[PDB]
Amino acid sequence: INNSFWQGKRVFVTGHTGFKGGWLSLWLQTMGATVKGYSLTAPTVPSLFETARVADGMQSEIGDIRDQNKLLESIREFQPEIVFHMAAQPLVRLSYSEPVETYSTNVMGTVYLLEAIRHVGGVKAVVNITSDKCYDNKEWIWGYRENEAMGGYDPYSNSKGCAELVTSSYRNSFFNPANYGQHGTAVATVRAGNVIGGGDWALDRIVPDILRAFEQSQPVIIRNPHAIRPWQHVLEPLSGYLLLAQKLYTDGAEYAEGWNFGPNDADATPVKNIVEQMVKYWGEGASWQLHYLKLDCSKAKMQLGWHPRWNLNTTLEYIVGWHKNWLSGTDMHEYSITEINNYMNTK
Amino acid sequence: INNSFWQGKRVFVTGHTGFKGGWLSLWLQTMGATVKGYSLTAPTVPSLFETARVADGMQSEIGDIRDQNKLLESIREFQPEIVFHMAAQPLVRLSYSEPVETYSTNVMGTVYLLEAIRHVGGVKAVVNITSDKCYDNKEWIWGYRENEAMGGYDPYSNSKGCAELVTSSYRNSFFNPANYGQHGTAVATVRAGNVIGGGDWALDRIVPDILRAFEQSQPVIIRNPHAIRPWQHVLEPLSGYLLLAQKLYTDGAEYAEGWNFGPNDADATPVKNIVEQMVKYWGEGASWQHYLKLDCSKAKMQLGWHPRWNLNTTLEYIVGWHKNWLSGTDMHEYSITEINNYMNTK
Amino acid sequence: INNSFWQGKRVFVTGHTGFKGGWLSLWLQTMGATVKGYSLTAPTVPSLFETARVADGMQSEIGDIRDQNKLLESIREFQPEIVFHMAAQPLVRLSYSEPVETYSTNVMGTVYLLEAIRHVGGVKAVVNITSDKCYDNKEWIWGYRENEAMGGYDPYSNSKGCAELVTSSYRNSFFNPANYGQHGTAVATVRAGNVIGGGDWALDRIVPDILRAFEQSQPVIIRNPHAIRPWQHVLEPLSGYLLLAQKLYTDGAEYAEGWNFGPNDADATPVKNIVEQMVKYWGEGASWQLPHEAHYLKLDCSKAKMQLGWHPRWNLNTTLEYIVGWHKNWLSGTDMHEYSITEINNYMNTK
Amino acid sequence: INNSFWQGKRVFVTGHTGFKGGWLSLWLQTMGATVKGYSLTAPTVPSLFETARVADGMQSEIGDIRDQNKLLESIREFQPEIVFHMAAQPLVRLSYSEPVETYSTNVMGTVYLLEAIRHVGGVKAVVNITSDKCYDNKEWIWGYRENEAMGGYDPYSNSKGCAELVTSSYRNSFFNPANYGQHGTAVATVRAGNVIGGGDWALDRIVPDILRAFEQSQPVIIRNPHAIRPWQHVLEPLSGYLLLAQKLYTDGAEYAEGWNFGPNDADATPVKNIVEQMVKYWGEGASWQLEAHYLKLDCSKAKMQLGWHPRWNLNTTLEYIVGWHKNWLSGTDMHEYSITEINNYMNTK
Ligand SMILES: NC(=O)c1ccc[n+]([C@@H]2O[C@H](COP(=O)([O-])OP(=O)(O)OC[C@H]3O[C@@H](n4cnc5c(N)ncnc54)[C@H](O)[C@@H]3O)[C@@H](O)[C@H]2O)c1
Ligand SMILES: NC(=O)c1ccc[n+]([C@@H]2O[C@H](COP(=O)([O-])OP(=O)(O)OC[C@H]3O[C@@H](n4cnc5c(N)ncnc54)[C@H](O)[C@@H]3O)[C@@H](O)[C@H]2O)c1
Ligand SMILES: NC(=O)c1ccc[n+]([C@@H]2O[C@H](COP(=O)([O-])OP(=O)(O)OC[C@H]3O[C@@H](n4cnc5c(N)ncnc54)[C@H](O)[C@@H]3O)[C@@H](O)[C@H]2O)c1
Ligand SMILES: NC(=O)c1ccc[n+]([C@@H]2O[C@H](COP(=O)([O-])OP(=O)(O)OC[C@H]3O[C@@H](n4cnc5c(N)ncnc54)[C@H](O)[C@@H]3O)[C@@H](O)[C@H]2O)c1
Repeated sequence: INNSFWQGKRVFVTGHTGFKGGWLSLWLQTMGATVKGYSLTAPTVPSLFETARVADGMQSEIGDIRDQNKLLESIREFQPEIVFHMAAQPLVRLSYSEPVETYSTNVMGTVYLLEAIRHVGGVKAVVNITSDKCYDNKEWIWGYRENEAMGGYDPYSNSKGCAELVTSSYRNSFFNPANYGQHGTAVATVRAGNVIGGGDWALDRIVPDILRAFEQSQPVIIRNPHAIRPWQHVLEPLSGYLLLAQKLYTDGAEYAEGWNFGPNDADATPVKNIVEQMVKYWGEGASWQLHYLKLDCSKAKMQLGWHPRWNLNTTLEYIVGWHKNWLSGTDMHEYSITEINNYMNTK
Repeated sequence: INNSFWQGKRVFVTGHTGFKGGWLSLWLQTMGATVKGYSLTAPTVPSLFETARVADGMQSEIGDIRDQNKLLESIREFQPEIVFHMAAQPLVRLSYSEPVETYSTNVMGTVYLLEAIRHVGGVKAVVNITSDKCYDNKEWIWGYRENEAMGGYDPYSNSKGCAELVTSSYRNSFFNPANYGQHGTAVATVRAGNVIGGGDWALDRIVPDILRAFEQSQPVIIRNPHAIRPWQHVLEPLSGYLLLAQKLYTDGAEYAEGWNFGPNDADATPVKNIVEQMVKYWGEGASWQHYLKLDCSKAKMQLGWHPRWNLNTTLEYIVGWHKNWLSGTDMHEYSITEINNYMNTK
Repeated sequence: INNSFWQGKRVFVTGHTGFKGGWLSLWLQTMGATVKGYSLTAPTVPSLFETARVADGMQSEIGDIRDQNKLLESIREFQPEIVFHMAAQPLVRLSYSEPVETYSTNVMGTVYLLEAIRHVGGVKAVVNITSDKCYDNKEWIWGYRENEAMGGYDPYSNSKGCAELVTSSYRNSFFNPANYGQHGTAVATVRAGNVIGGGDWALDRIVPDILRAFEQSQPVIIRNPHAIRPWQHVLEPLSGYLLLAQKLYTDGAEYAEGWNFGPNDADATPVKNIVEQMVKYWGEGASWQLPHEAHYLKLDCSKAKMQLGWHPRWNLNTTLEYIVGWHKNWLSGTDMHEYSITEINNYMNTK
Repeated sequence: INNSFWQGKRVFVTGHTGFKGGWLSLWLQTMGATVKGYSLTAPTVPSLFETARVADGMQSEIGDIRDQNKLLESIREFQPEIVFHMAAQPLVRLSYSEPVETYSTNVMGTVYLLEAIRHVGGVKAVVNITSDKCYDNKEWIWGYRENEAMGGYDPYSNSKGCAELVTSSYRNSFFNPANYGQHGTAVATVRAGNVIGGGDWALDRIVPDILRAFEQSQPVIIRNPHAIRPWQHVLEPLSGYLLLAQKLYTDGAEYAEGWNFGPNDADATPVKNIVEQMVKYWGEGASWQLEAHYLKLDCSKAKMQLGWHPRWNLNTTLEYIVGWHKNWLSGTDMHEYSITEINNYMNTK
């Protein structure tokens, strides 16, 4: 991550009012980038957006990505050189009760974003965040490789598989490598999941639910204790997104493809483990009661020189620290900035 | 194809004002089905819709499939037991010019249709027409199998790949074969391409262009003489769609998957040959100056489906249909007889 | 198939005393090629080898392909420009009772043949006959494509999958396309199955057994009347082998890969129908008396069609008519050497 | 790995005179197994076989696995319950000049072994060592999964792909999990590569050559400083082989398939760093002079179904390599030293 590269860059971020978007926006701000965000009002209360004062250091616009023209104008007005598309209906459970809204937001929203970029021009790098769930689920023990089939069982997962197809076609049709000397836009998709960190209040997700139980000194009710997942601190995939954006900007079409970001497998553990480790780090008032989808990230490692930095223990520790600070009244804007620095200064 | 099965069935057809939709609607009408169509105004002039008087024997509604509520009510008002979704922005060329409209129409339109079916209830069989182009193109000599990856280069092809994904998720989430005893809806997708026949006036389409030249007693100049495409008369895939619909209705979820329909590879012919045959079929006033394919073993083995007309026969009927159109023949009755001739084959 | 091309070509054929090998040898002879065969004594009595006088118009050597040096010498002595490797333990049933012999014959036999070719030099085209059974069986309704995985359940099928691997490695290591300008050898494998025709006296094979029944005016007993197999007249895949050989010779490494040869699936006919058609072609003295399979092994032959311009010539009915004809002429005492030559001519002249 | 399980077990090991075979034989001996080996004379001088006195505590037979009858009689005489097939022509380079012998040894040798087992009867577990190179090489960045295509460019790699096919057919035809209740034989294949450790004197091998230079106090000349290979101490895959053998014996056909064993990719290190660490570990007298992918395996199956996992990172492994070699040079009893190394491994985590 080259701080000097980000200084002064005009970066447009959809979904800046969310969990991942907030951390990314804060990170970009600390590196001196000129950032503009486009999202609906923060999805939860509390929210990282408000607690870490994400809006104060950037141009923040509230809008629906399904509003094709409003989005077009937002990008035209800003003239970004780099775009991170993170806005989406991210909940599986909810996708079952609101499938239409999930497809319109995740598929058409992506179409409208790419169309805006196509017409506005000048965008050098586009990083479209889809999901680790975009892959046709084979229900096997192996991590998915980027060249495998897109799909998805539930509307959310499937809409992300569709978003991947959309990005592929837009790239081939309007941002083709052979014509890169003309349009100059390098478009890529990034696939990652099981993101955890301080500031995520999407309760239905395990970690946020755990932290809420702990704060109330009430036992957290674990659904599937034996469920194994590849947990990773939110800054891990984000570091990959930033690294990729840099390569897309400076090197070009060579990196305009799909990319997996995830933790080392030897790190993955069952939810039972996560909770137990967290209980220890938290201390008093912490208790509980009662194959797997993963990605092969050899491509990011071999072609981007990417690698995670924090093991699960370090990650869970930072989580407890962040949440306890928030509860204690600490300035979470500065605290979050320091967390980014700690990550950045970890080698 | 049980002529008796279709009698009285309430069939809803999106895209009934188009080429394939018109032939399907006419076919359903001749078999005694109660048909309702939902489409935008016929895409061309002339059109099979008007020339073959498709609307006469059915309920015809003009509406946009992107209008979620209008579609919902149209289906609720009709209470169909069988649905054929054929409405879509079908042009590759146009998709490069209007990518957004292509995705909204082909992807969201399919989403709105399935959502309507989900809420209205009572639908027993759903046949969603996607495209032979829904497959991620490996650009090889082999015909694609139904279990291979979805994708698509251009917005049109890609939107069809997306439509396949959408249908798969809706089926798994809301019309799961495991819960068939509850919802009773068998949902499938059908993949076919290179459809030709009398009554198609889409521009830039090879066959229609050849006829456009003939009717103008002007020589047609071909640009790709060696190009091979698995051409098939429009009634060939439609017969497969009807056969599948019957199976979905009577047998159920066992057939709720994706299905390829296409001609036998041995029937594969280059355009130069196609032009020659057509010139010979037309007569005076006619002159001139790997490839994507599908493996249809599944339709054959599980549906007992199989093509009926070789390319020659198809080209002959194409010329017959068109020359008759120019001659002032009643194309509604002529088209009905064509369907009967097809049904009689074998 | 260019008859002119074969005139004077030195062709070495292993398995010339067998069913497919005999028809191929006879075909090569009629086109003026100088042929030498290397096989064990004909596998059955009667045999096409003896009934059609296969040896009379060629050099016929009896030897085991598992005898590395004897095979090397037989080849070095002959200096062939074209080689067709058809010798193998071809029975699945037997492979269960003699797995070791199956592997030694099909795998090491192929290794010894390729090694001999490597050292003798001068060979321009090598066509190694493996089997339609070389593919890892996915138990599905689709025809296999040449780029799919090799394997095999039983020792025979598996040994053929191994023969494919062996040929691939020998080509990559010693007959690499990148070095064609030096060695000049174009090596390929051909995959085909369900071959039928006059002159096959293998045991427990439906067509031959049907003829044996007709032969003794005994009703032919049928077990699974619904059984389907992509049957093809022996000359169909052989025409493909010859076409490929010519291309390997004249064009080179461009064709040094694996190739599928089979009939059109539209030709797929169950056994009951087959028996019925043969009963009709046979006439007086023919009759017949009585688990289902969801799928049957088949091949996708788009590659041969597109890249070689290959195409089958006879539907099953036509083929069955020729089968019955060949048999009764044999039974009547007809000169089967000349009869078989005419059959080859009829095939070449078809269309 | 259950020491009590191995006590008294009759284990037959082909290739016991080699590098991997010697360590495995020593390991089996320390756990109380009754071991018999069948190999050609040790391939090198020096050899682990002689230096670590591998033959002392076992029945050692010298024979060619291409001698179908001799191998048959060797197995019949011993009546093993567990068999580890490690004998093979393991060199890629040699396979180019001797392809026939490579195929005869690796393919027919495997056929003869399985045929012997088929007829002798009583064998409960068979672990056939093939190679990480049995996979059709796509030349990509991803680790191969057990369900992917067999193949191989060179005769050695290809012969291992063939050995996999042979084992699959023999299992399906004669040791089918469907009638395990009859034959009682659970047959599996194990795929692993880039094995390093004390006692390997194979020629033209990076680690052994580094030690050859160090032992002569001469700089080692490095020609491929950036080359990366999933190096692993010899005891790592062997622990997997032993664990699998136990499961095949006790649980049965459920484990009669192919299995990958390798190090974690996060452990991937280029030869330059390897030479550096080794120079540091050796000390006085050690010195050196100066593609976008590499063949690797996905070992999720071994992890998930066998509960297997690597125990030593590369650094720990290199330290033990240097230690083993320096002790050998110092006149240390390498039989006891090697036994202790096995114990150290068993004690890890
Ligand atoms: N957190 C994870 O574990 C995980 C796993 C896979 C994928 N993702 C993806 O990462 C992105 C960020 O997810 P997150 O965890 O921060 O979720 P989040 O809910 O905290 O953030 C989602 C953002 O999307 C915006 N948004 C949603 N619908 C919108 C619409 N119609 N118009 C405009 N903005 C809209 C929201 O306002 C919000 O800022 C999403 O694309 C999500 O699918 C997250
Ligand atoms: N004809 C072919 O060769 C071929 C090949 C592949 C796929 N298809 C598919 O078959 C179907 C029929 O194609 P066709 O050749 O008859 O084309 P067509 O253009 O003649 O018919 C298209 C129909 O779609 C309807 N439609 C389009 N957009 C609509 C919208 N927004 N709202 C409502 N109705 C709308 C039109 O009114 C028309 O009736 C399409 O789904 C097409 O993608 C056809
Ligand atoms: N006929 C089919 O339907 C079919 C299907 C797949 C593959 N094949 C393959 O085609 C080839 C020809 O089969 P076929 O039907 O003519 O069978 P066949 O039994 O009539 O001919 C086999 C030939 O192999 C020779 N042979 C066998 N073992 C030998 C050995 N050790 N040394 C030397 N020669 C030996 C025999 O002498 C004989 O000439 C074989 O490779 C067979 O596996 C045939
Ligand atoms: N060491 C590695 O990195 C690696 C990588 C892949 C595969 N392997 C496989 O692991 C096994 C052990 O290899 P290794 O490193 O110990 O090699 P090695 O050369 O040290 O041992 C090979 C053993 O094979 C025996 N052998 C060879 N040919 C024989 C024959 N014809 N008859 C009887 N015995 C014969 C030798 O006598 C020796 O004991 C082999 O199967 C090899 O292919 C090793």
